[PDB]
This record gives sequence, C-alpha cells and structure tokens, in this order.
Amino acid sequence: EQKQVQIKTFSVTMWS
Amino acid sequence: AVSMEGFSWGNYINSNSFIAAPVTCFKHAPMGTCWGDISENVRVEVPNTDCSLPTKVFWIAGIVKLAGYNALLRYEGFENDSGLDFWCNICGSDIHPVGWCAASGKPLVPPRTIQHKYTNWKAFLVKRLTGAKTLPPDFSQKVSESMQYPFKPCMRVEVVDKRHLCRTRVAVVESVIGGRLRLVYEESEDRTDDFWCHMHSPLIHHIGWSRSIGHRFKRSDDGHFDTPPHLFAKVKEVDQSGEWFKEGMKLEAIDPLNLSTICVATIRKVLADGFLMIGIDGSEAADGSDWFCYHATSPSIFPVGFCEINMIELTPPRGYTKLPFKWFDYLRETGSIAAPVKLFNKDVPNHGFRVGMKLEAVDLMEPRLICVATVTRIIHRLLRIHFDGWEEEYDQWVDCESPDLYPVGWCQLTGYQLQPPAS
Repeated sequence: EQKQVQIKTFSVTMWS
Repeated sequence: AVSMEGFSWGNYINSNSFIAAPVTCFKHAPMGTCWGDISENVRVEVPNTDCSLPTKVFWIAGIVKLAGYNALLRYEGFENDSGLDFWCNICGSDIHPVGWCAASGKPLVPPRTIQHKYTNWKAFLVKRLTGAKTLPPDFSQKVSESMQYPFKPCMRVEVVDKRHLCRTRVAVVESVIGGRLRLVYEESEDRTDDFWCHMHSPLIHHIGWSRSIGHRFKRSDDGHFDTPPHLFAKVKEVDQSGEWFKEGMKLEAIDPLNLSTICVATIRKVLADGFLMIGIDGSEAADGSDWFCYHATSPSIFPVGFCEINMIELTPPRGYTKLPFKWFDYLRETGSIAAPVKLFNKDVPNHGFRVGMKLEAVDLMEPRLICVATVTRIIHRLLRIHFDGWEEEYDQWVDCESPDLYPVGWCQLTGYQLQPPAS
C-alpha cells in the first residue's frame, strides 16, 4: 500500500 | 588476520561472505509470518550517528544486506560508498518507517559526511524517496505483539522426565524468553534442575494428557494454575482404526539421548491419539523405563532403510557385533517385521533452507545453550545442524520445522544469551 510520508529537514509518497 | 574484538554476526558474515537463513524459514519465530515485505533496498528511518550534535536525530537508510533479523544499513546519499555502513536489528526500537520522524515532528538531519555532497535536500529526498518501499503499516505494533507470548509464568504443564523417559511429570513455567520456556519440575531433585524448551514444543502437554493418552506419569505426593489446554501446539490427527503401528515393528529413530545419531528402534507401545512408545535395541531397561514417546507423525522416526538409501550413518544395536549392520539379517534373527513405509508418509515443506546457511540453534544436548550454527546437510525435511568451531561429531539431526532453530539475530532481539563459535 502507498501513502503520503511526511519529511522534516514537506512530504513524499512511498510504498509500505 | 588479527581479530581483536568479540563476536558479532555482522563482522562474521561480512568477513567470510556468509549467508543467513531468512526469518521466513522459521514459522515459530517472531515476525516469522509477517516478514514478506522486509527486503533489500527497503528504506527506513534510523538514528544518525554521524552527528557532532549532543542530541539524537534521524535519517533515511536503505537495507544493503539482510541476515535474519539483522540488516546492513547505508544512509541515503552514500550511493556506493560503504564507508559508514552499519549493522542493526531491523526489529529494533530505533528503527521506524519513513513517515514516523516528521509526522511526529522531528527533523531529519543529514550525516555530517555528506552534508555538502548535495545542496538541496528537499529536492534530494523527493527524488529518492518517491515510490520507494518502506515498512508496512503498524509494523512496530507487529514487532511488539510478536514479543508477547501466551505462556505466562506459574503455569503448570506435563513434560517428559529427563532421567526417566518413559514417564511424564509436572513442571512449572518460571520464566519466558523469546517464546522459550524455562520449566522447573514441581518436585525437583536438583537445585537448578530446569527444562529449556519452546512454547510449541511437542514435549509439553496439558495437565491430564498422560492419563488420557495412556502415557506413564509420576504420581505426586503455590499460586500454580493449570495451563489453558488451548495454548498447546496442535498435534496432527491420525486414523489408527485400520492398519497401524504394532508392538514389535522395527524402525529407525533419532536417539532422544543423542540427537547426533539415528538408531535401530522398535515400537514398544501403541497409545491413543497417534502417540507411540519407542525403544532403541541394545539400550533398553527391562522395566521399559528407557522407552521414549514419539508421535506417529513425528519427523524423528523413519522407516527401515531410510538411512541407507539417503547415505546416513545408522547406529546399530549396542553390543551387536555382525558388522556392517544389515536390516535383513537383523529382522531374521529377531523374528520381526519393519513398520510399513506408508505409515511414515508426510509432507515435505518448501522450507527454504540451503546448505551453508547460518542460524541460531539450540544445543539439543544442553537446551540452555543457543549457539552460532550452520546447516551442513539437507535430507528432504531433515537438517544436519553443525555448531561452528566445534567438532562435527556433535552435529545434530533437526527437523526443518523445529521450534528449536532461530534466525540470525533472534538472541539479540529476544535478549537471550548467544554462544559464539569455539576459539
């Protein structure tokens, strides 16, 4: 399943 | 060629280019059935040790190499640079999925080594992580639940008498580590007399099993309650109404007192629900106290001629002198038949074990010990387990579905002590 993964250093979309 | 550190699975595997049996090969093991998504190139979030900062922060890392529970990680942005590759237990507490750091509100800090290898990190991570594989949803919950076992301390079970194989006696669960139970006999004769075994060991049974099945038991003369029978491993149901095992039938069996050998054996008793009492010729007390209990579906018993056709050393009767041993001559001398091959028919699982694979294996001669081991032979579902560093004389015959075998890293994960190879 794919979701919108949060990134802090915005968002990226990845498969789990 | 100068090794000045203690043992670690990581360096042991890298140095000799070893291969570890995947967690998949161990049904009984934690996450043994929820492991299909774990693979190489899977991205995770792990603490960034490449920080001069006094605090702790995370970064993205990809799995370079997977050995059991242990995964070799490389920080995202190193590409082919293996300079900072580090080992970890992928089921460890600090390993999270990729959304975990920001959705919880902590900043991803790039390793100090590659801080100026790329300028724009937002664009970097977007290009790298988009459509990338990561950890399944509620994976940390899966790992947590796998560490929670239904067998609780103070539970009473029936287990074989270590010094009197023909009978069972009541033992009590005193401690549970990684699904392994430390049993203590209710009426011990020794100070630290224990019985290490797994939860789903075929050697433990509910209270009343011995009486019900017809198996001998020791008659006895504190918060302890009986184990709920529905917690025990289910035995494969058989049909013993027609043609079945008979007393006197000859067979081959793994000696429970020496798991390195397969011996000429005899059916001594046919019990209920498929269980059988078996003795080894030449090593039987007259009162039948040496008779051990194997189920009919047990992978430890074999039809006559199994060892020969598969080129396995058979242990002839103790004191028997007509060597080399021939079954034909022995059946004539003892006036007996071989148990029909069709009684031993069993499925051979696609276990996924390969010769040379590393794993963590219980010493079956000393269940206390769990040691660095290797699979050296495979006979269908029969595995020859070697303990690294030690003599191959002590290699043990183990079933592929045995709950006494464990993936690489199982000890570190469960907190059990691991024995390193002999010096």
